[PDB]
Amino acid sequence: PSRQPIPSEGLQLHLPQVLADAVSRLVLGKFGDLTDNFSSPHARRKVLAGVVMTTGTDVKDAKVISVSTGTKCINGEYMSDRGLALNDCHAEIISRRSLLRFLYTQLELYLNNKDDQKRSIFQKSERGGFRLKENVQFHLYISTSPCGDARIFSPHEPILEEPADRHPNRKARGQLRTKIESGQGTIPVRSNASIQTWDGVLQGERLLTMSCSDKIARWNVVGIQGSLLSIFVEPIYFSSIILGSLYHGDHLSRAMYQRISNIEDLPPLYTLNKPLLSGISNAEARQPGKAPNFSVNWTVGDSAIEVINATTGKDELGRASRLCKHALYCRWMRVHGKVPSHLLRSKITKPNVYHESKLAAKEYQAAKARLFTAFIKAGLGAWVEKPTEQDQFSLT
Amino acid sequence: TPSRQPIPSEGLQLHLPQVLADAVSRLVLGKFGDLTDNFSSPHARRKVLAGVVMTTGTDVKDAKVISVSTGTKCINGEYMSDRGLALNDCHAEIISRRSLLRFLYTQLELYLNNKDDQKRSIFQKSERGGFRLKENVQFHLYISTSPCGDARIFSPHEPILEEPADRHPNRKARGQLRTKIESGQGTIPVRSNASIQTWDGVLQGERLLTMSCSDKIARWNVVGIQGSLLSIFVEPIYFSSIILGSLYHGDHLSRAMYQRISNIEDLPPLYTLNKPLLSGISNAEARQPGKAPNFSVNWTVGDSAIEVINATTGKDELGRASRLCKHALYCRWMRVHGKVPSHLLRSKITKPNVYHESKLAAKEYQAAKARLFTAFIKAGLGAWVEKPTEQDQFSLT
RNA sequence: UUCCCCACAUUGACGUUCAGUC
RNA sequence: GACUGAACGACCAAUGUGGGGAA
Ligand SMILES: O=P(O)(O)O[C@H]1[C@H](OP(=O)(O)O)[C@@H](OP(=O)(O)O)[C@H](OP(=O)(O)O)[C@@H](OP(=O)(O)O)[C@H]1OP(=O)(O)O
Ligand SMILES: O=P(O)(O)O[C@H]1[C@H](OP(=O)(O)O)[C@@H](OP(=O)(O)O)[C@H](OP(=O)(O)O)[C@@H](OP(=O)(O)O)[C@H]1OP(=O)(O)O
Ligand SMILES: [Zn+2]
Ligand SMILES: [Zn+2]
Repeated sequence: PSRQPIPSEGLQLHLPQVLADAVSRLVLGKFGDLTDNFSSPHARRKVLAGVVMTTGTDVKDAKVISVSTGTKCINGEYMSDRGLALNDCHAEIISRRSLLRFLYTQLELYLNNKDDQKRSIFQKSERGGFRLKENVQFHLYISTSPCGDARIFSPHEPILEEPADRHPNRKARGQLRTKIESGQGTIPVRSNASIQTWDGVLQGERLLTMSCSDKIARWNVVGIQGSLLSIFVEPIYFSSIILGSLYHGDHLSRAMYQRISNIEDLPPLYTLNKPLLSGISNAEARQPGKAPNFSVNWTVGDSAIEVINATTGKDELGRASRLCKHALYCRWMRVHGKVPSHLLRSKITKPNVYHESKLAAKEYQAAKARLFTAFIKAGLGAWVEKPTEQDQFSLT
Repeated sequence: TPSRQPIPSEGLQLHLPQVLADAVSRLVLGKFGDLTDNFSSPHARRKVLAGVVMTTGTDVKDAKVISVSTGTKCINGEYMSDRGLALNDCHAEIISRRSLLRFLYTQLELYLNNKDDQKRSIFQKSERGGFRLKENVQFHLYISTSPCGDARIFSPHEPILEEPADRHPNRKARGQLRTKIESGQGTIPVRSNASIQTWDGVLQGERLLTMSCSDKIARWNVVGIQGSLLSIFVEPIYFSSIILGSLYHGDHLSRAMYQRISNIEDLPPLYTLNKPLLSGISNAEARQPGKAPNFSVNWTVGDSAIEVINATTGKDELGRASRLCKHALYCRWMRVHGKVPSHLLRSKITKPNVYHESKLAAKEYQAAKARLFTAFIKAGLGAWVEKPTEQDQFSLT
């Protein structure tokens, strides 16, 4: 029972397993195109992730939106106060950032001219700002379970038709967990209950990053688009989360939403999203060898992939990623300049430092707070954020 | 690399910057080694190491390690002492200064002991009243990493591009005052909408705010390292040098140690904005991420062993007061006051009963302090945070 | 079921040795 | 020097399992 697909909503649009297999084959295949049939220098990977867009039932209308690899987070010495480094390079995190690039591209496409508006996935909303066209869905693929609550118990593959977790009620279950710098495992936040400081980390206090389980759960409440895009667009959710290996429905469902089913008072258009969960027909084999210190990314449209040093958050020549805070802020700023002010979902005007700009997304910020309270009241710990200095920068 | 180069002193340049730096770093680490059975001890475990070195002449081998300390943590608010028996801040550099205070009290006892010891003492009678250092004696601070607070707020693997000379096309402010946030070896900015701390409030569980080391060291670079109480016997004393084992950036460090309050005005006689030598060392320590020891170690020259304090409680593992707490220092001070004839006092306290009143007798020190606070406010850098007054209402015996 | 103790395992950094590539 | 692999050692603070116990 445990190695079984957990279906989505109350009216079924795709066959669960056909969709699962499809997005798996497509992400894996596109990675193949990008790496000269896995022969490339950076074709080496431990964890692969990607996003697939569907526009209709025609399962051959699927598009690979983004592809990524990576299993590491930035080293503490390398945090950037100018927002030029990538803090978390676990593949699925990277694949969502690549999807952000795609969304900015689509909005820009809409605003470009009238003949392009038909081709863009967005349309004007009656409520102000933009919304996805009626048929458009995104699906997340990870070649393995996201670290934290979905993966920490049962690191192995289930013997199939094996009942769920024998110890479903431990205090440990559902607990928020952090990747800890220079240590393995993912650890409860309740043990590290103080806030992180810039000068604390720089000195040697271990930098904590929220686990991928926790981050995806968050996506299943505030959306995948993030604060900045939420000023233009309505919340966007993944319709499916597909795992190429290590799929445990009990653990995955608990981790992705069920543990915070006590969430209340979400602002309009926000909700606790319960996407299709599924493993695939033929689970991926363990990728042999040492895990690469690099992390690869690609967004549809791009000529090349980009290779980032996960340790440093930058590329081999020390240049900023096209996925860093600063690049995203630049994209956001250009769109912001091209969007008529009667078309903003939030028209509160703030100074042009990153953190202030995110705060302009009042409703998103409120959803985020509902989320945190959900985890706390469910006894699952307080969210751990980056030191506040992280986001105080402007575009020079 | 412009960033990794020494900032020469505005004081007396007696030694060359890099030989001096290498010297005190090597001496403090070596003495810590002596004190910990060659680093094999349990109390050799540390995150930040600090110490003070004294020099007496041009010959850089006349240097003596005055004090050594470790620690990166501060008292938990719930555990404060109303009789002053607990150490509020056990960050290494804070501790090193307090240890140096013990040394100074010893040196006054030395001068006053008899006439033949006066030649051996670092002090001499001052023409202006009270005591002053001999003509050549300097103190140098060593911290194995840049002090928390403003000195550490930067990306060490990114180039410096902080302030242009023409007015920020955006806006100020580098250099904001910062507080140690309880249960942390870290620091956050002081709120502009600043509420003051209360004793029965903090004791209940509310935030204890302790000023960052960057801010305290700046304060030492204006009011001196001796504090209010000693300034009653002695003239203000300053660090001639600040040497860093890591995270050394001349720009940021020069800002934090003095440059950010260069607008200070009306200081009393003998006080000044001290701009000591700033320097990194030749082989810098690497960042060791990992758990921080919960204890803080201290030693002052003359002492047999080190003393080990629980930083959370401010006392040692068996709950005894430190030799560095308010009450201990007040004890030493009172002894000196008893050995000192009253015509030899720099300021006039007559019947010293409670700690705070005794600190207030240091009129000039207090005025310097006020100028400092004002310097920070008018520079747009926030208001200083003081402890509630109940902290200092205690007496001896 | 849950927790305790004990023991055995599992899951990002460090060092050493060896071989490559620019 | 940077990057990169294979073998070996020693950490990391969580999690699993077992025997023994408790509510
Ligand atoms: O999950 P990641 O892709 O690593 O990035 C997120 C993202 O930051 P950026 O998009 O600015 O890089 C979140 O931003 P939102 O779009 O959700 O607002 C931010 O959350 P806050 O804005 O609430 O800080 C969060 O940072 P935090 O650690 O504070 O949650 C941070 O993740 P990392 O800091 O772990 O990269
Ligand atoms: O070594 P520190 O931890 O920085 O101690 C100082 C020191 O107090 P003690 O010498 O009594 O330990 C200051 O006293 P002065 O010697 O400069 O007088 C005092 O400042 P005031 O007594 O002038 O107020 C200040 O306390 P505050 O919090 O009020 O600044 C306090 O720092 P901590 O409170 O951080 O220990
Ligand atoms: Zn992960
Ligand atoms: Zn400090």
